[PDB]
Amino acid sequence: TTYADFIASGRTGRRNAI
Amino acid sequence: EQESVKEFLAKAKEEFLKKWESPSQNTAQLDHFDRIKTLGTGSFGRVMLVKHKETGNHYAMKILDKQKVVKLKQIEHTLNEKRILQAVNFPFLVKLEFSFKDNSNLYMVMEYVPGGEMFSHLRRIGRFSEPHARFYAAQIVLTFEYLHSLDLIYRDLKPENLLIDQQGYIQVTDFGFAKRVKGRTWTLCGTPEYLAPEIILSKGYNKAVDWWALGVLIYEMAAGYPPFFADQPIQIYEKIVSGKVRFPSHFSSDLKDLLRNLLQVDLTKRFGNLKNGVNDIKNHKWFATTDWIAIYQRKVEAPFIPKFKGPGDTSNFDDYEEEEIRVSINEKCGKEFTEF
Ligand SMILES: CNS(=O)(=O)c1cccc2cnccc12
Ligand SMILES: CNS(=O)(=O)c1cccc2cnccc12
Repeated sequence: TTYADFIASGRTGRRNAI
Repeated sequence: EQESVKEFLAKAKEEFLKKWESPSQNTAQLDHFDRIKTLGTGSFGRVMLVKHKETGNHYAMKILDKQKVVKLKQIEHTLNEKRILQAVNFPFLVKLEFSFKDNSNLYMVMEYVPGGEMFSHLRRIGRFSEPHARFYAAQIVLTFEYLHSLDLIYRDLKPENLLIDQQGYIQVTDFGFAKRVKGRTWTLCGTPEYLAPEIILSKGYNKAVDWWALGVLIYEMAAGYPPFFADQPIQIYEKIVSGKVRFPSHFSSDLKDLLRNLLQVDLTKRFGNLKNGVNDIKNHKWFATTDWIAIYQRKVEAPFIPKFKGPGDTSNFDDYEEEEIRVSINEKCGKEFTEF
């Protein structure tokens, strides 16, 4: 599922500005 | 018979311009506060819970290291941040209460919002219902209508920057990329998941990037994940520019329609950026149940009230490693930050 792919990704924590 | 939005915004612009033209400066000092705990960190600084010694009031103090700001080429952005934040006034924008600097650092003391970041609540719950997401989205729409009327672009919308107050309403923080610009600008800034295609492609861009970011936020609130995600920013950008977008099976027809119109790569077709401006968004079917007046007036019952344990409890925030605040005996970067 898309949800499962998101949760297993490396970008589920707080995202910093570039 | 209604109070005119046009007239309200005209008066608000008069008010803003007076403060924009004569900014406040040096309205407190570090030893007026006891530093308690770090509430958050970003690419450019840290925010600490502090307690004012005389009144006992708690605040959130953002601390920027002047030398780090220079090294990261954020001087003008930081001056923008403070000049804009001290001049704006809207129910969903965090209040800057004091600002000051010393030999080493810049300080922005803001109202403390103990309810925590939307980010935290969203990740924990998974996703917000459409009515919940719409309540928050309406506040952002009104906030951008206000900011854009002042020629301000915000440029860093994301749940991490949205705090939930004790009424359940949003407080927008982090004006680090906010800028007052008539016409177009070019800086590559933002957060990867929220960048509009024209930013990625190094085009001149305008306030329409904020409406794109609103589409990303609404999607993320309602889906629980952003419309364009990957393990590395470069793969995110490829998805953004494509810019194919797919929706969860539970999204309503109206939500999908709104999002296709906000997440439109073609600037000439993006909602918020057409002849009717923000009204295309406010009048969209997905917002038909939104009482815009009642939202502005904070008269709508919020979907969720954060747990209260204050006045200075931080249980709605993550823990962060603490680093001593060092103030050098020598002034650093004085000329660069004269106007702060
Ligand atoms: C976005 N979260 S934070 O960086 O910790 C933060 C920044 C600016 C003002 C704040 C006010 N109250 C709480 C946290 C605050
Ligand atoms: C002018 N009536 S108001 O409620 O005071 C209001 C103030 C600011 C923005 C608004 C946007 N839409 C509706 C009402 C709004």
